[PDB]
Amino acid sequence: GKVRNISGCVAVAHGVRLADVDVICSYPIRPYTGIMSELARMVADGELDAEFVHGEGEHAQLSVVYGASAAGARVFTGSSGVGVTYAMEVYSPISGERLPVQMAIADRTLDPPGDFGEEHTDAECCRDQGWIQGWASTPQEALDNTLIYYRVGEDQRVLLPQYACLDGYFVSHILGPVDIPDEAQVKEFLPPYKNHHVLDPRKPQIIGPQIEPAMGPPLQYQRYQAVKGVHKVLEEACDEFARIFGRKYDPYLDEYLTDDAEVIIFGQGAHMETAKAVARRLRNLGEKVGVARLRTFRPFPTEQIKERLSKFKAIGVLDVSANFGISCSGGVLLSELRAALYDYGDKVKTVGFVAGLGGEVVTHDEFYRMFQKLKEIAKTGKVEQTSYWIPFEL
Amino acid sequence: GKVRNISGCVAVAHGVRLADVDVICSYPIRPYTGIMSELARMVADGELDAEFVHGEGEHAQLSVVYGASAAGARVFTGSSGVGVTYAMEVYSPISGERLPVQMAIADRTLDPPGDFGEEHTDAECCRDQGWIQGWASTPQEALDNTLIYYRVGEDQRVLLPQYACLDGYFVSHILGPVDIPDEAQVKEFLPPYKNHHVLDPRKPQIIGPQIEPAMGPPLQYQRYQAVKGVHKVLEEACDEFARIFGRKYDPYLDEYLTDDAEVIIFGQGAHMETAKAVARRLRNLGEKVGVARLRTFRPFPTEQIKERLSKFKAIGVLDVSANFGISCSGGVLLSELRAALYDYGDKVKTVGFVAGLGGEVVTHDEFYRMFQKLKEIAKTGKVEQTSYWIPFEL
Amino acid sequence: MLDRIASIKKAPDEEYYVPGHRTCAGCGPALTYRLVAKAAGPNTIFIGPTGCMYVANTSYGCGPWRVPWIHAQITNGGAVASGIEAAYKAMIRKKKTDAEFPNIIVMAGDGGAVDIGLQALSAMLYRGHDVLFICYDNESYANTGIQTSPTTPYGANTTFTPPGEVVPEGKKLFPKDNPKVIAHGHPELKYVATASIGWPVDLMNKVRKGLNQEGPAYIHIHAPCPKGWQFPADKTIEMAKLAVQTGMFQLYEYENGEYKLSVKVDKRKPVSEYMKLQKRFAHLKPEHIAKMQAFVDARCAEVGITVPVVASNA
Amino acid sequence: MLDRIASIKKAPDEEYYVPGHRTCAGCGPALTYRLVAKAAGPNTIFIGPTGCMYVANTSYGCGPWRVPWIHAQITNGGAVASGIEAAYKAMIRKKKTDAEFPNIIVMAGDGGAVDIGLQALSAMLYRGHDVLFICYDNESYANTGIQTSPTTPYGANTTFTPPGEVVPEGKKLFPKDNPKVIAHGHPELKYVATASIGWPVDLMNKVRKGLNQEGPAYIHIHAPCPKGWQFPADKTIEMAKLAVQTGMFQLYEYENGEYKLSVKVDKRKPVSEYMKLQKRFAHLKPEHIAKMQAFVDARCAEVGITVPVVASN
Amino acid sequence: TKDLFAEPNLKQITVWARGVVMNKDARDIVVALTEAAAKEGKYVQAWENYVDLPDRIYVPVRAYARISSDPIESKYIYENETPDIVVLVEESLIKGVPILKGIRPGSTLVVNTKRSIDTILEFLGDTGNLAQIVTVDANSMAEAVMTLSGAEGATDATGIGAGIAAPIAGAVVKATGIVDVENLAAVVKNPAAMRRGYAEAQVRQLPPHEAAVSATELLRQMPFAGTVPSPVTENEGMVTGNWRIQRPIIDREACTECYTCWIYCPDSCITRTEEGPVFNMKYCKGCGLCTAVCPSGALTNVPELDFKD
Amino acid sequence: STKDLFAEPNLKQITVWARGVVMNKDARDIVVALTEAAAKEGKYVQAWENYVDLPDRIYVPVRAYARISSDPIESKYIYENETPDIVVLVEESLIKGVPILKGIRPGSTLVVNTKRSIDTILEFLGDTGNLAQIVTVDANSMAEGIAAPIAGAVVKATGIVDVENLAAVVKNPAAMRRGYAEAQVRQLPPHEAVSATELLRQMPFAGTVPSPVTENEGMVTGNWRIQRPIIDREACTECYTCWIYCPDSCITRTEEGPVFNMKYCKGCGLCTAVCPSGALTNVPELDFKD
Ligand SMILES: Cc1ncc(C[n+]2c(C(=O)O)sc(CCOP(=O)(O)OP(=O)([O-])O)c2C)c(N)n1
Ligand SMILES: [Mg+2]
Ligand SMILES: [Mg+2]
Ligand SMILES: [Mg+2]
Ligand code: NA
Repeated sequence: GKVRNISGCVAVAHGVRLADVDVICSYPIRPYTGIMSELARMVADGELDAEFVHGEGEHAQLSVVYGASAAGARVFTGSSGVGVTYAMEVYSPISGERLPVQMAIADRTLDPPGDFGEEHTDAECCRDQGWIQGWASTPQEALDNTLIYYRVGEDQRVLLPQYACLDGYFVSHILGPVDIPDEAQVKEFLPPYKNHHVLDPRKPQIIGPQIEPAMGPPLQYQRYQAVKGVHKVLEEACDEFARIFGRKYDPYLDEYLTDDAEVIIFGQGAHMETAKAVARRLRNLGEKVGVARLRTFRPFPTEQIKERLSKFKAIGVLDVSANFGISCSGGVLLSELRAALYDYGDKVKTVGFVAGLGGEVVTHDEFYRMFQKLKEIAKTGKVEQTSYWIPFEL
Repeated sequence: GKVRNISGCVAVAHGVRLADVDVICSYPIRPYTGIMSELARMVADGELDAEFVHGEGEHAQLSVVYGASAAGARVFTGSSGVGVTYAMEVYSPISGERLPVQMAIADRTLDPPGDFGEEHTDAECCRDQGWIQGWASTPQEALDNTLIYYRVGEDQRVLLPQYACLDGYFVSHILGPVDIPDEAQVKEFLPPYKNHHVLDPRKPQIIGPQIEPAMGPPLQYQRYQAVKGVHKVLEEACDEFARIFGRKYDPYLDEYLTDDAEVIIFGQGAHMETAKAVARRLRNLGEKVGVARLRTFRPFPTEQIKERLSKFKAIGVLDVSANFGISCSGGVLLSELRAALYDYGDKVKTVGFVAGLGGEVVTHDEFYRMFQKLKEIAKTGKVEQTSYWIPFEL
Repeated sequence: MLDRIASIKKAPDEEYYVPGHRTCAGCGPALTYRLVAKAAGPNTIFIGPTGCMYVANTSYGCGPWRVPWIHAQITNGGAVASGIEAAYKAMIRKKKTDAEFPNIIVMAGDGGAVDIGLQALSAMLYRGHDVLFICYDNESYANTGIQTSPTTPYGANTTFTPPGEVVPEGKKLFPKDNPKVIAHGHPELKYVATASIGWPVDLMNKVRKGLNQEGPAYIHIHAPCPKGWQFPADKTIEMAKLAVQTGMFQLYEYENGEYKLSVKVDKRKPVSEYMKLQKRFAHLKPEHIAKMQAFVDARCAEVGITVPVVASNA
Repeated sequence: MLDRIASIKKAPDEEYYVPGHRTCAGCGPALTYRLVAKAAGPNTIFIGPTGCMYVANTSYGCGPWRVPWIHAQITNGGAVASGIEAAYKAMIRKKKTDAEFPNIIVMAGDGGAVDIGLQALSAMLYRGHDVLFICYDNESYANTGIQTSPTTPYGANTTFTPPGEVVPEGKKLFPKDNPKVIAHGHPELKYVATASIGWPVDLMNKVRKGLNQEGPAYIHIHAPCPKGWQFPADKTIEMAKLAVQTGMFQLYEYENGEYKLSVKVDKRKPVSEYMKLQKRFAHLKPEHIAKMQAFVDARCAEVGITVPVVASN
Repeated sequence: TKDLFAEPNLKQITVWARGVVMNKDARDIVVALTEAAAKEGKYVQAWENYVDLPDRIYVPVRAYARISSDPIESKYIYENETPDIVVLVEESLIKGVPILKGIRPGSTLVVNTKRSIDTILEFLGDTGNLAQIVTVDANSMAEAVMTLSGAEGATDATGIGAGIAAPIAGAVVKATGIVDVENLAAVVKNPAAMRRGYAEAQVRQLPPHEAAVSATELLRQMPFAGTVPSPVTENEGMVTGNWRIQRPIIDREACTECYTCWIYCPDSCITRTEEGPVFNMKYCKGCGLCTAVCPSGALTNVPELDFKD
Repeated sequence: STKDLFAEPNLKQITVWARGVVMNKDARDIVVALTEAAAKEGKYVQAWENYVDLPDRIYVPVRAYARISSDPIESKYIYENETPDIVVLVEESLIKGVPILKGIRPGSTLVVNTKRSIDTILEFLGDTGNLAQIVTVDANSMAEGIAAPIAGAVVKATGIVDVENLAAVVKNPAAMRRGYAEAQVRQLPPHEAVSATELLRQMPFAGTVPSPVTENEGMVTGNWRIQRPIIDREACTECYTCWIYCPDSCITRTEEGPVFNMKYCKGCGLCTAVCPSGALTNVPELDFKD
């Protein structure tokens, strides 16, 4: 398709346009706002026919698309930062009612530190809600994930909402080359939304009746089984996306120079691209370093990680977040990667790096200091403290 | 002092009464409501002098006590279930402004659909917010944690809010024996609340300005340091609480028959007391089984767990929750325990048991089946799947 | 176009709210649901924000509505309804459904309409969605065990406002009057009315008139709660009627800046004749009652009820 | 008690909102804050729900208030102030502070007052806290880059309501009138008024009248935004005056069910004399302007402005 | 594994009552005898059936007792599965309610009633392992107390045992001797009423008698997302005919067919027919609203146990 | 450390300073013109607006940036150009009170849109440090937008791209070439010119700060001025209309009439616009030394 140099915001909007979304609900918060601004223009200029609902806030945004998804509309909304936490109540009702709502999150820190830049903290607060979730690291991937998450989420085997996440500023604003698909491609990839229940007076259903505790375990387990089936469907979607669009995504891990790497940095989102640039430079110096970027955060690829990343001497885990009080005092990725690789805990050394707090750039130098810590850990086979908060501690 | 057969709800209210709280903000949701009904009676009958503010909802409750704490009042509020998630936006402002708000959480399964039965899922959604957090397993401990958490949280080295959690119905409603402290004991234990900032026209301060980009990482790290300082203060508080009230709590782990145990079950809250009874009966059969009840969830006792729980052949982790999509497909406790014990992963077998879904009882028979599974794991040295969802899978 | 109902005789026989629900014997909100469902007919979608008319009606894993129904959070009834309306408009316009545009009705309790649901209500009216928003008002957070809400009358005993020597009246605060709150400042709002199960035909006619508007409507329905207000299960209708006869609740339509009173009364009974029949007021002293009377007098004058207050022989 | 101000020359000299803040040149809300602070005096606590008057004023790690101030979420301005008031009430009663009871003032933007902050405002009025809640209305979510709010006039161009062939007027919805929404049904409400920076002594007097009441007050203040409305930085006061002179904004006090009009003249200017000076209305056709006129006429009739509409020239 | 976790010295009391109108007294009986037993060093637990909450007017609700010499190991449960003492605060509960499910040999059934022991037995049918039936006219001795206090685990401002809970519990002690009558007297607000219950209570020994769903099926029964089809004529998920302490009886010779009754029934239990109003006894809760609004006297309320059917 | 390890030798940094809201397109159109002309020569380029300066405010000094390299750019994420080779000012007053020469690398070129002599400009600048050239262009007359003439002056002095390549991308080539030949270029004698631990110690408890007493030194706004208010006290009646309408509290009442605080005044011109007596006049800021 047409190749354009565009922001992640505008890339997401084209994905939403191509998916022919039926109901959108807007509200402003930096840095995701531009997504809705572009969609508002697209509706005003007739490039997309959708009901464009001015939500009174983020809680309402999610509530509006809850209602619309139950009435059979394909729906889109999004937010950032404290907007993500303000809408928290509604995430579980959406998932538990099996409504494949898509919500874009362009990351913004919570309050405090406030309105400047990104942390993954906001979206990671949602990691229990029963949603598909992953981070785009480029504007192109931002568009592609929009389409892929609609296809996987709305598949009648799944019927689960999705968080299509992208780094604030670093993906949402920074321009990048994006191959925009054409309508014929998307129509072959993305069938129209069809749920197993819908609000329709011709076929009346009662959606969400109160249950007693004894009904709790069956229904929770039912959703669990839906969650556990996502990976298979996502593999199929990634195969079809490669076939139809010509871009081949790994469903779980974007690996770079891991073939004979002895240490890698593991993490997600845009800062991993910076990690790759550092890795290549260190490789030219003869360092056997590599990078594994997590493409799919929920459901977590426990077994795929166990299988594909247990061959390294040391893994440094980047958490661009402030997950306070968590086991091992890094962030969430460190705890979940260790849980995944637990059987290899004696051989595969792991350590967490917390950096990019408050939207700071994770710089080439900081990554250098990360790879150099891993090099040391690999040689001695010992980890001194389970986390380093950069740049205060490393 | 006086011993009464009271619910966890009334126990908490006595703790609040004894703490001479200045501002209380109320709102109803089963099963925590009884806490606010008793406090309301206490206020109307003159047993406690406090502003009793009728919140319009849980977001408001947390916001009212945020404001009251910044004005120098000791504050109290609480909720359950979707009330906890509706107030999500406010937790980070409270922590980040170092206001030692105490929130009581009587757990309840999140929507959908409506279900009054408990899961720890609701409070676990808050695990990143930068709060002190732990589960009481009896009404006595519910009262006692109320006092301890004010002590620790209001300490000028800490100044962090606290989630005083207790199992819904099982602790909140079911009557149990409680030794109610008298005013002299509390006055010796709990100093008046004094923060480093306060809204006062005589000494004007600007609380929460927009900080410059470069100051994000130091503000986050500053709070990280405060979080990392909690344990030492909690250890001191438990020591003083033993001396003053005559009840000695472990700051981290409530252990039962672990000295010679080959396998243990690790978890938190009321259901762990059931686990103890099952362990005692199995001991009569010759089984060397034990129980470790986690008293402090945040900040997580990583190194304390690594040190004290690494001597077992197998640990079964009970998660009374639905943390969907999490690494290893158990719940949050399995992921964080494995992260803490990572170094011993080749030797210390771990597996997750998810039960008590939707408020269902975790039965003696279900604990029987968990212990039987751990015995097999200890014998074989094999974990075949990392989690079992009871009663569907085990 | 839903037609005027002339009388009980000419009321629709059809029930769209059927037998079988775990509502109290004598439940006023249940009767409200029955009458609203009867007036609305089959081309209707209900939205149920958490409260008695959600929990009590669907306990457990079932429900009494013949038409589609969906659960809403107590925080967001108005927003869920906005989405369903928007979805139907878009789906019909984009030709992805052959369904006709339905009646869309929120059934919110007083908490979910005046307190925690107010913001979402106001926004729905602002956006002008073709939705009827009903408040069924039982004057407490009832399903949670009877706690004070903004519509709970001055002086009422609830578990959050127990009478005591520090607070003799139990509840010190006078109630918010939500129908007047939302009646102003929302240009799209087509129709506002108050109703009562005591006058069922009046109620059903207001529901239909509200539905006939092309745009948002708000109806606030008085629904006595024998459990919460503590009166016998067979006194619910008498309580409803006495509420209006004492002016504790006013029945009207508010259109184009004017109040049109729905029920003619020549005399207004003193409020004590109403309050004495409910234990939620049993603790109150004569001076407290006099304060209630003054409040009600002002409330009545506000809507043009100018008749004298006259003690009954009964 | 805070005394009535008779004139500009007899207005207070003291500033409690001082030079130094990252607000636009000609910023209407900045002037609003200055006058409110001047009127309120030193025994005052400010609550700032997220928006320009928070972000622009505290950039970075500082502030222009001589009195104490605290950040609130845009969602909870009313609730945060409720808690400050409850605290002072309790602390004073329980003899744990010797501080005097302060002026407690919320400075919410229109987003934080009429849209996402409304529920918390209404609840604060219901509970009857002794708090002055102010909305400074710049008729958009401004700090986020100018997006439609419910006070955004019909036909206004914002990044969420751009004009286009499918939606020629840009914004099709007419605004919510928040001072009338909260003026009814809240028994504890002591005082409601609308103000404008065009009439700065009137503004400060209304603030003082609000503060003097023992209980809740709401003041809705028109504060033109040259960035968001797109007019020159030195026309902010002219814009404010024209808003009132055309009836696009009504100035009054509302008490005992009656409207006391603050500015009473023998004529009203056509809305076009106001709109044509702002590029946020540049896209509108005569049929759109006529819709605005009919709306404004209805709004003026509502508060009893019955003078004829007369072109200036 | 039921035997491994057996508590041989544990007795289970299940108290049935009518929601809202008798829930407080059921709780008080439950609170009374545990407060009494605890004065004798026994281990005790009092709770209300949480699943029955919130209580609704006339729905059958439950309160439970567990008193023990050995520490109670079955605390964190919702209900007594195998009762040794079943108490009925209201008499009509012997119709349409599983009040004898799981009772253990040598059990006692105490009934708040003014009717004969024979009559109650006429309704019960097979009493299984029940060994004692006891009747006590509690309504002659005290009132059924209603309060907004004491709900959801909160303390009861009216205290314990001022109403019919006192004489009922007195009859329990006469039945089982589970605690000393003096210790019960010490923990109730109305020892007099209790003492009359204890004194005036008829006991009869019954004639000699001789004596679950899997996890897979549970999940199999749960529909997609818990969503269900709208009912067509009735909601069989909640059949409410067994709420009745009374029913509406019509004299059709007096009926005007004004159908005032019909328009006010909250439970849609009246249908207009050419025979006149027809009352749906599958669901009717006996609220009496129809009887209260009838202008002709065609309708009257009659006690449910005046009927065999 | 890793200076040379991740160094980008072939990369040129361009910083364009403007007045917020009113000229934030002049700034952007300049960085777009130069980069579209460089991407024509086969260079790797990036052009963006300073996220740090958002949301922009009327007359606040804001920045647009350009990166031009013959190698792929690996510093894409970096918010700001820290070491600019070319500093470009859209409005002349920006030569006063603004750190436009911070981080400048040797061989750098300062371009200014102005009619004033280079000598006058240098008086305002003072120590230009590593600055090699100082360039003046009267783009305002050439736009009579100004992006093209200013872009022309940039090329003429630096030769970072070709004239015709810029001509193919500018919206007005005529005004571009005019000023490419009229830009007065002048070479200078180009002489030479905070730990995380320190950052941490600087951050107060919870970020809370004391209230100011007379002024907020955290945000000094005098350098926003394009113009300042000048009073004629022979016309002034001391009515203090100006005083009560200043949104920045920059006017004080005295015995001699209103006094204007130039440390903070933003030159919004409201005081001038509200004066009943016409005693105030807006006057260009560079007409004054202080
Ligand atoms: C729950 C929530 N949602 C969005 C925002 C973002 N946000 C801002 C931010 O993050 O700094 S500033 C703003 C604008 C609010 O508009 P209004 O209340 O009208 O004030 P003003 O900016 O003065 O127009 C918004 C909307 C937020 N902070 N919290
Ligand atoms: Mg209610
Ligand atoms: Mg309609
Ligand atoms: Mg605004
Ligand atoms: Na006041």
